[PDB]
Amino acid sequence: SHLSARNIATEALQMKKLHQERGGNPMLAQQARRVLFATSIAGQNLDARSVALLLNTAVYFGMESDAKLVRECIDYCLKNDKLITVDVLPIVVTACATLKSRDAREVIEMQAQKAARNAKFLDAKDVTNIISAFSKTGINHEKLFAFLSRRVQTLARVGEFEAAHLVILANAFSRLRYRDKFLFGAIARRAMSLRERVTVNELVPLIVAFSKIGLKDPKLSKRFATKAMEYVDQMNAEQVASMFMAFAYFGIRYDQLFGVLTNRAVELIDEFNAQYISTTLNAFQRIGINNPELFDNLAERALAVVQDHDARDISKTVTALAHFGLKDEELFKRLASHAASIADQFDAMGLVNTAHAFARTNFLQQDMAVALSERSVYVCRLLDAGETRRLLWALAKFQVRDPKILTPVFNRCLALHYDFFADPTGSEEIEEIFDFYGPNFCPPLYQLYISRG
Amino acid sequence: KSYVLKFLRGQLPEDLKDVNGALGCLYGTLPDVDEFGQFVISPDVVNSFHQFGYVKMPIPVLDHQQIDKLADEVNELANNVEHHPKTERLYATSLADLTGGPLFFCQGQWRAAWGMHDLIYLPTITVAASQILNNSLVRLWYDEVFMKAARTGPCVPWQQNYARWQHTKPVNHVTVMIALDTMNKDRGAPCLVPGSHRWREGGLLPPVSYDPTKDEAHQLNTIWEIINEEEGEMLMDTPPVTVDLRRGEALLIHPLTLFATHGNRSLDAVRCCFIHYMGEKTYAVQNGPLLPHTTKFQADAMIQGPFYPVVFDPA
Amino acid sequence: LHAFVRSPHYRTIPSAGPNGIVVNRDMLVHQFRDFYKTLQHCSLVDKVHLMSERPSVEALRVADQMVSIGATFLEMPLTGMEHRATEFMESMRYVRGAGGPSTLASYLQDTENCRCNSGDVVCLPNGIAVGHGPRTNAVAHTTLKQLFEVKDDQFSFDVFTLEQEGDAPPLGDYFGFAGSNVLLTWKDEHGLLAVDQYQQKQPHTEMNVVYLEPGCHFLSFYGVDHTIDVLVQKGYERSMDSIAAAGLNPIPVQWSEMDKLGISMRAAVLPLKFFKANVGGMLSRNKSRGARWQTH
Amino acid sequence: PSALHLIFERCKLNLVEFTAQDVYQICTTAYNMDTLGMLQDPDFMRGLHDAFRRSDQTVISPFQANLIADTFRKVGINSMPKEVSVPEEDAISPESLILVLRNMNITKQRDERKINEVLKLMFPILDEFSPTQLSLTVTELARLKSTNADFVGKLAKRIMEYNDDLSALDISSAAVSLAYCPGISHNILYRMMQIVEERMGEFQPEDYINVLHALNTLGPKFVNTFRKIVECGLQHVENMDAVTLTNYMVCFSTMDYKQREHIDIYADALVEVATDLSEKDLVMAFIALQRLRLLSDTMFGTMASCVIRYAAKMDPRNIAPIMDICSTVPHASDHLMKVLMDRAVECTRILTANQLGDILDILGLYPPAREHPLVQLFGKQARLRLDLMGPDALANATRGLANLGYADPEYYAQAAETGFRYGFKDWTLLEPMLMGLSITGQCPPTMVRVLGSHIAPMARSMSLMEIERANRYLRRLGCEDDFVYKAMASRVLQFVKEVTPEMPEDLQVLLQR
RNA sequence: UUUUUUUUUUUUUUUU
RNA sequence: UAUAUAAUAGAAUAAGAUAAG
Repeated sequence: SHLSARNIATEALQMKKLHQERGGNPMLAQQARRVLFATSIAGQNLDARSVALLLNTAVYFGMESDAKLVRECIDYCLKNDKLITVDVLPIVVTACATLKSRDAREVIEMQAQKAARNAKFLDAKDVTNIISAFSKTGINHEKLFAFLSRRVQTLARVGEFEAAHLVILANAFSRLRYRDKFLFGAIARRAMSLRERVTVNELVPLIVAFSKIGLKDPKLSKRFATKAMEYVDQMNAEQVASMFMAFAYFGIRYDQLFGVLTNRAVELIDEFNAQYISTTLNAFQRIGINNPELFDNLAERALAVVQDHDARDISKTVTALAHFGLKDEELFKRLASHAASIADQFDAMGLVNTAHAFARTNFLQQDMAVALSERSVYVCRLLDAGETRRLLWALAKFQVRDPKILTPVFNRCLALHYDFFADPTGSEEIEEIFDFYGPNFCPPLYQLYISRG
Repeated sequence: KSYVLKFLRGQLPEDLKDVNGALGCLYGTLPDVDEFGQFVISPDVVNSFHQFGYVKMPIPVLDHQQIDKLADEVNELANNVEHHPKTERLYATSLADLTGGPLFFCQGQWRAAWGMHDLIYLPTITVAASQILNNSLVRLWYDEVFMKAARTGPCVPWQQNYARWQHTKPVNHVTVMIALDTMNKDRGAPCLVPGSHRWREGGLLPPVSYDPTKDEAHQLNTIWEIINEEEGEMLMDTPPVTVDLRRGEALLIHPLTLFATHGNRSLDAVRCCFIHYMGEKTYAVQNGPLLPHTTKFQADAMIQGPFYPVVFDPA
Repeated sequence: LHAFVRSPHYRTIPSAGPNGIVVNRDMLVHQFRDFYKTLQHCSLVDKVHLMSERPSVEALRVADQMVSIGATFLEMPLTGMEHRATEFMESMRYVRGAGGPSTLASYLQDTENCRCNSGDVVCLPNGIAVGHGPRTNAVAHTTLKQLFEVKDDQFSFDVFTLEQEGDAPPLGDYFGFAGSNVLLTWKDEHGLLAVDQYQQKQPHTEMNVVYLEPGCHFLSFYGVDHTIDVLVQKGYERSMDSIAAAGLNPIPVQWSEMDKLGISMRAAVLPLKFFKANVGGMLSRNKSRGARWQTH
Repeated sequence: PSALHLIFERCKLNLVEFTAQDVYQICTTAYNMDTLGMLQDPDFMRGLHDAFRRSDQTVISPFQANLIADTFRKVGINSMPKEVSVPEEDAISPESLILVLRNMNITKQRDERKINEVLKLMFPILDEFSPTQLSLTVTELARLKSTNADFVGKLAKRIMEYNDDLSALDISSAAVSLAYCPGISHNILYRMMQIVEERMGEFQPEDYINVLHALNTLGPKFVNTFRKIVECGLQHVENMDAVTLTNYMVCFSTMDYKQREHIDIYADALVEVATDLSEKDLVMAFIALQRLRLLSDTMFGTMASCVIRYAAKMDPRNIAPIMDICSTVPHASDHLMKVLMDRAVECTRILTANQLGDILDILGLYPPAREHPLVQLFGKQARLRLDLMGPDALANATRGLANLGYADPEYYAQAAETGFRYGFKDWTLLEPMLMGLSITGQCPPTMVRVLGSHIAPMARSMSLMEIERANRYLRRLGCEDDFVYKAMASRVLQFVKEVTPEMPEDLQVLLQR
């Protein structure tokens, strides 16, 4: 299909929308990738809108910073800085979020300065899009965030935002770790002033964001709990697990809401997937509520479906089961045998959590232990002293005694010896570690350990 | 599975090996399982390869635009002021010391580049490679690219491919060379012995000592030093032949054929791609991984996994 | 057509009005919210721009900065508003950000002793009317005559001087135009005097005149674009019936707290017309007007 | 051709030392004669491009480099000329920064940092400019869409100072370039227009075109200059080009020229030679004639006949204006309308959200479009495009699809969800959605609740007839919220304070509830 | 529902 | 008696969960 570059960017944006919020059809992604592979804007002149759309659609579909189209778009964004108005700013920022080159950093910083300068002349759409775009880049421009929060408060004092805008705003301001109680109070007031215009689908994400941001005020949680209790009947498994997680994050011991939520969850036990079960178990671990019938139902369902268990799901499930105490025999075997197959997907801390959960329950399988131990050499660099201690104790309980695996863990322990030997807890854990490995395996850590510091 | 954020639902995995098949880039897509019959090589080509140990395919395997795309990707791989993303995904690169040199070589590129990933699954070369290995399964082992300097590109001395592939048990391999540029005796065309693939009943000549501080003459003349008298008698009748390749021309090479590459004395860089295909029932020799940061095999375990994907399966 | 309003600073709202009448801050912000909603719902303003709060109560009077005469955005002199220079620059920044004019015409800032006040300028069919009085001396009138008065055929743009007493509000408060040839005034001495003067100045044109309750602030978006809505204060219901009988659409608006603070509905908004700068002899897209396919 | 083959081979292998001028000569002979298979051979062109990329392009003009790049792009090789750096301290001359700007403009690769750098090295040496150099740099800065107005104002003042040393073309180009600059002052514009009208008796048609473009850009604040040029050009009206007559029409529409005596003369002169207009000029003439209220019985027929020969291959952005002109005018345009609908059916794939919405809106009340096959295709395309529609384009598309009788509850439900995501601000942005839903007459109760919660605040600014329509829509949809009907009855009470049976049944029913 | 905003800041004593 | 010139523009449009200090 031969088309102009603008006529290609339009269909590219449409394809991105259809693949994003209308089911992830692989054929659409493949067609878009093939179309964008041969697309170039070297000669033709385009608006900033078309170039921004092309860059965003290319970056969304997996194109890294080494491609020709991405390089041309970034060059255009670097040269013609004054043509990237507020309308086409969030698109460029969102596109550059994933890219971590030098040009991407420069473009992001320039757009941040532009947004912080013009933060008082925007509208609801522009402010919402700008804050949502700057949420994804991980930038830490606190002055810009303060300016945008002030503009949000002034613009919402006159009832401008609505349900979708409030959800996006809360998610963006919670992901950036901006604990402004006044801003979230204004967002909550605008939500409650939207009577019956905040549906369940627009109510659950708001509660999740308000839980994640970590607000000190406990009076706000009560209204969310009551409104959720009113809306329980109209929910699938996704939102049930979502509010389990959210009200675990709040940390307030509610009774009627938890009972009705458990009733609805056991009602929909035939629709739960691996991620929902893991989220529910993790939420119950965080809140401390012990519900053994629900745990039995979730364990049975997790036994029913095991292929869907991702590394995060496996880690959360085993950690919750080990902490609670309840544990199955064949479910653990299936989970360990599956994690052996996908041991190359565990993260820096998920691997430690899974290994320590399996070690703490006295469940040792050779295949899983070998896979996790061999994998525990590309992740020792990204480990805190507590996580390193947990992984070392798991290895000691696993009886690995392999220098190629042990020496990076001991290098990490030595490089973090102060936070390793001064942990308020874990003294008995380190004692057992050193009892297993003996004094001659690693001299310097022994010398430090017989000095208590 | 887990939950993927909305703006990350189209991203490709960090390791491109995680993609089960081939992306839609370059050629459209792999044909149906019963539509692979139009890429069969002629029996005369098979006989010529079995007699000489090498053969060039009758037609170029890539259209010109695909060649420009591949050349651009090779150029971006050798970037120095801004290092390529997914650089740590390669088995080895010439920029590990961040300095570089006249010759740029990159191995394991198919895990860190579009297009290059699709080049592995090309039916035109995979079907021919399968036909070479007695019409059997083919598994990609690894690929590399060479890019020579503008005017001081060095010449690779005489070499046998299997001299380094000692971990694979049987002699079941094939090499496909794709010329992204136009090559010549003064620009980097490959010069190889017309019959060295059947010397010593399949044995390997000892490694050749070369001085990297002199001209091409001694580099190309070490062949006499490394051979014996009888091999000299065979060589005298049929001298080594330099094959000139145009854009998209593919050259099938036996793993035991002695070949070298002339240096670059043109006015710009020259790029070439090597892809090494095994066959089925190819086994390991020793414990441990064959390539850096790969799956660890047993003593005589058959070679398989995600690092060595199956690219063509008859029947 | 873009309307610019400024959000009221909650903390610095005065406890009592200029005369001594007490006001409610919460009721004030509620009425401002309702005013913003009913200004958005006007169905004629393309976009309503909200300005950030300023630590002053008189900064709510955003209409004391500019007068739109013909196709020129004339700037009022800085004579008694020396504390509102930065406010005016910020408002001009807001106007620039919305695609409006880069700057204003300084035809009045350079004329000596030219003391003029907005609101005294009221639009009318092919002309304006200015109010001679305490806040607008004769030098402003003669400068306006020089700049805008045209007495040619098929190009006449005539400006009228309407003398008013020394205890009258700005002419735009109690005198205005609306709809297709509709006039609105208060039923007091000022309204009758202004109506009679304009009748003398334009005798051969017959006009519909509507009388309203004194002290009833109204707002009609009169201009080239035909409109029917007329914002009117909620408290008075006789004026609503009078406006409805004339064939216009009245919209009640709660405006008690501003009345206690002395700010009118006319002085709280700054209507402006922005036309796209066509390049290369092209014409932009207008708005859908009229009924399509009258004869099918 | 052994020698030719050897030359081609040596060029392919990159063994020939090529200069930029030699590559330019080869490109010229390949693009002009092409007796040999130069352009058809890919390898030779790739080698030539490799030689050109590594060459030194400072020894060629920007036009030559642009021609080389165009020749390379004509065959498939993505080529782009090198960017020239800012001259060093010794080479800072008025004739070199202008060269930098000219190359930046010609090669179509503009860097704003370079523009700022060459605008800060021009101010100290601005006293060394020739009178023509100022008129050149003004147009070069205008064509780069620079936002620096102070520099252009200083340049314009200097150009005014050297008035007697400049030709008519330079003055006209300076005037139009000044008019294109957004932030320039108005006193300078008035002085420039006075200068133009003083030296206005020497104008060629190109200068007329430039002056008309400047006036159209400036707007109705400069009526006197347009009146002067209209009075002067009345002698040349019969012997005049068509494009400048179209520009006269556009300026007449823009300025709202009340002197309707010369408008008839110019319009008749335009309609006499309207046969020699392209797509854009004909469309602009149509719009200008409609906005001046000039479409008569006969000239509309001639202009429509002229459009017929162009309607087959019209751009997607030139279909809605002609449809609007046909809709407003009461004359006969069935054949042109059918051709335009066929072209829109052809172009439905590439139509954007706004153009599709406008096309649907114009054909909302058109009787022949009811049975035309565009309804289903446009409905499906609008459902696909619903993610990209704006607050107003969505309303236009929904209104057009509801008026055409297109029935698909899924599309209207998705439009309702999209509108709830956007939010509503006018009754005209919410009514099409309501009638679209009422076409099927079914929606989930949550949709009804949200629609009523949107409607209720808006009921205080609706006329009685619009209240009747809203009540009809709400009764059809099946709402039961009491506050909505309370607000509607409260608004109705003001217009009709009497509960007498005089008002129709629906009104009594509404006030009862 | 009433808490807050508008500088050219340049003065940290290590041998890393 | 010389090997060579290259400039016309149009579009207003909002998706939404990272095991934190």
